[PDB]
Amino acid sequence: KQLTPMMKMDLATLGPVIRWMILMYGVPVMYAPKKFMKYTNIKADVPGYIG
Amino acid sequence: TYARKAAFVKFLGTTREVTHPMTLVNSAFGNVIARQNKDGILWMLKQIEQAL
Amino acid sequence: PDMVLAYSDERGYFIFDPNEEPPTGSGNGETASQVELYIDLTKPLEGADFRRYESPNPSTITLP
Amino acid sequence: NLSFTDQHIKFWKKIPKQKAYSTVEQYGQLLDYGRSQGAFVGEGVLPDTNDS
Amino acid sequence: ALEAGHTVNPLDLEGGGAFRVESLERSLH
Repeated sequence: KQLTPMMKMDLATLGPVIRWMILMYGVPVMYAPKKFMKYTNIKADVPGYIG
Repeated sequence: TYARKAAFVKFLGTTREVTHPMTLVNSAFGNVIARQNKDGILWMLKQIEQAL
Repeated sequence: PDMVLAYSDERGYFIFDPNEEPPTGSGNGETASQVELYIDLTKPLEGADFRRYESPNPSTITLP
Repeated sequence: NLSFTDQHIKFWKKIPKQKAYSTVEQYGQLLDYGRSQGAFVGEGVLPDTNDS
Repeated sequence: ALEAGHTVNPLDLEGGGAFRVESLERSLH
């Protein structure tokens, strides 16, 4: 849910420096928490052992 | 049985700065403000991806 | 009625609509967008490869 | 011909070619887009600065 | 004779190396 997309808003000049910032507002919402799942403690060693 | 839930909006941001003499000297790689903006956008994208 | 709820900005323009949103963000002198546009105008052809135009090398074609 | 011909030369044909203009050539690299320092600030709060 | 050399530091350029401009690629990798 996006309140606003990613955008830049320029800051005030308080010296010989140019400043600006980039902002984004939002939140992810999952309506059904029981229609997802996770695997934990998986072992994977692609650069394996030779010898 | 029925329920009513609520979600709260959160905020993300970063700041980029360029000094005045950096804007005056002859710099390769093109414009500097655009480069800094692209770097900030990519950093924000990575942060959003990991926060998800 | 009479123009009681009327105001003007720093540049002399008047707004007679109490429900119209006035423009803002004019207090940041030397805005970053202005600096970027200034750089684009006053320094064109920046980051271009002109080394080929001062080369005394007779061979200008690259071959294996 | 009891020796090799030009058909046995492979890596020389495949590598891309560029033109040099001096005995020393320089190039620039981009390593990172900024340090990892968190991206959440709050309502009406100035975010921290970053650099590449 | 006049040689170009392989010196990077500008303050140490001598002989024919003082005639060399820098060759910088305009693309950021």
